[PDB]
Amino acid sequence: YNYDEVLEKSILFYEAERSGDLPANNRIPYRGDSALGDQGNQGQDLTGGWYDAGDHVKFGFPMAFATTTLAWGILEFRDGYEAAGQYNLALDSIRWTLNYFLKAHVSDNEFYGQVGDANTDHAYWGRPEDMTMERPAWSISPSAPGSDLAAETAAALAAGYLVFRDSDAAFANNLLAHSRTLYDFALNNRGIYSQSISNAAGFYASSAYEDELAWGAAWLYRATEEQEYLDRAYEFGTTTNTAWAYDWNEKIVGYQLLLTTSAGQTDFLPRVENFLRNWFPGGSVQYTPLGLAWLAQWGPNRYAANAAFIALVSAKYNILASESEQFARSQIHYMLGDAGRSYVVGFGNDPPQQPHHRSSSCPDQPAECDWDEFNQPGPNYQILYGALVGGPDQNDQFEDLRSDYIRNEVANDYNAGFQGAVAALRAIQLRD
Ligand SMILES: [Ca+2]
Ligand SMILES: [Mg+2]
Ligand code: NA
Repeated sequence: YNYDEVLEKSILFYEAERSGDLPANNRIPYRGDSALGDQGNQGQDLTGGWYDAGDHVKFGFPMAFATTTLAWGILEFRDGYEAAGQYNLALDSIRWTLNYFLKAHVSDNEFYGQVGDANTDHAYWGRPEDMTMERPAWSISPSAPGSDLAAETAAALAAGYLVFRDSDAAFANNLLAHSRTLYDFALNNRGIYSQSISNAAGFYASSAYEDELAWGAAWLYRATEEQEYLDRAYEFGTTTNTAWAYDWNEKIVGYQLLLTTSAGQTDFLPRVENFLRNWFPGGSVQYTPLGLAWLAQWGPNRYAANAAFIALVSAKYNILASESEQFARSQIHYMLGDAGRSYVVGFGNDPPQQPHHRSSSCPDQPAECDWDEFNQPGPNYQILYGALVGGPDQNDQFEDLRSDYIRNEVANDYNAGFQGAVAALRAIQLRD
């Protein structure tokens, strides 16, 4: 497989998800300015960010986690991005959301975590450029805590500091300053963000915030090397529990691996190895007949690509390296087409033609776009290059229907581990 092309197109997927005032060098011809009125309750500019999935909600929690995971991959697999000619583009990709998080952090202890009412937004089918419904904005604050959202955003900002400090120190230092402030806010104003922003509970409900507190502390320790953050990571982290998955809700194996590798903390390595072995063949995750590690019906490709990412970071630091690389490659290659068709839109053999995605479902301007474009039986008019779809059922079956909001879903977090894993595989081609 051409990993250079996969990385190029994955980054184009994120570019097709951009909200706001698009740059002059916009590479997605069917996308234009949209949601230029997104703003806080005192008129604070909230334009930008990524639309989460095939909708037009800006969901802060997965948006931040996708950014942390993308930044981690850029840090560890820079050589793969560079060999692919995609490193500057990858930095530009996450600069978009990092700038959004800076806007959303309107004061020390207030952070906007959602723009768009998901119920109103999902009732609409059409271009984001054509939206006319009200787009409410909700924040977390001392009266409305969200330790999970605040600490995940602090993690993304600290990871972003590390990514950018060697090319744009003014930007990087601003990210780190806000990381510190948001993490203090997360620690000192405790609660679940999707209880405080109740519109989020139907879509990205957080089950617990302690793992985010450990994760944000681990990233801030990598960024600052200040002992107080390593202490926070041990305080809220576990050495005794193994993660079920790595995803936008569960940070456990993420911070365990980060602390093992970047911080040299041996106490967490047994749980990293438990996670890896659970996902490897012979472990505790069922494999489809054709070889996809299949955790659940909701975004199996996302779960498997996330585990592949964790495995490839592990391999880089000589943690079960040979088995990790072989497992990770098997999962990414399933998604690139090993089972007979690609699960990456616009890539490879017989890629999915009907991603559950509004803007790519619309014909070129000035044609009409409404629920007719949801229902129509043919391919989406625009090719959503790079999007990893949710994936097949447990028997490798996939109908490629836009109405299949489970299997044909696309999302920011679906591509986040995937993209870093592809960059890791490209880097291994350099090593070998
Ligand atoms: Ca959590
Ligand atoms: Mg077109
Ligand atoms: Na403009």
